[PDB]
Amino acid sequence: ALTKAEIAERLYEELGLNKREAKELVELFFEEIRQALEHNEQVKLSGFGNFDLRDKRQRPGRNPKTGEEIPITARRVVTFRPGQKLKARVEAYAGTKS
DNA sequence: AAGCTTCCGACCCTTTTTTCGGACGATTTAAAAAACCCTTATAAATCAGCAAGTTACGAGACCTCGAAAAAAGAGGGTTTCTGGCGGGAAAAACTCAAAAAACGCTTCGAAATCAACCGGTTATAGGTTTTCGGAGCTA
Repeated sequence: ALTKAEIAERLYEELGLNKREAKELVELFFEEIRQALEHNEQVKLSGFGNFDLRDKRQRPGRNPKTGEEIPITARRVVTFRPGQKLKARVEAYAGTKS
């Protein structure tokens, strides 16, 4: 996978900023994004998809391997909407399903 | 013959060196004064241990003044440590702008989903061991 260690490496390589502080830079950006959504502060991005929080309603659930049914409680969960610029970048590649 | 300049003699005054005289000290010599010796039988001192009464010399204490040593106070200076202010460069906010990029309209039909539980994936927090950089060092 792509890893924030690999971001720290890329940031050293391409910008030249030392990896020690680069790792803290990425992890702080990755922490403040969490702080925003944790506060229910919708995070809104352009040139990139963005971060919404959806209040899901009561839904039927199951044990898929037994067929037992369990209710799914209403909940607020984060939902990220890819943008058309990102979709256009991602639409086609390689030759196998993902 | 006259004027200028330079020696020379006469003198005036004070300081520096030498000589002489006088005074004082020290030593020597002589003269004067105090003292020593020789005659004494009789009177007074010698002394033995201890008691009873007294004190001349020593010790303790304090004062007094003066001086000496130490401590403090003063002044001269140099070295350095810090603070304030001023100046140039970089950063980042501030101002100005375009071009994307998102959002909405607006989706009926296609995913997304959660739930519990198994096995499996793997990013990486954390720790462990080690090159690179710099310490300067030395002429």
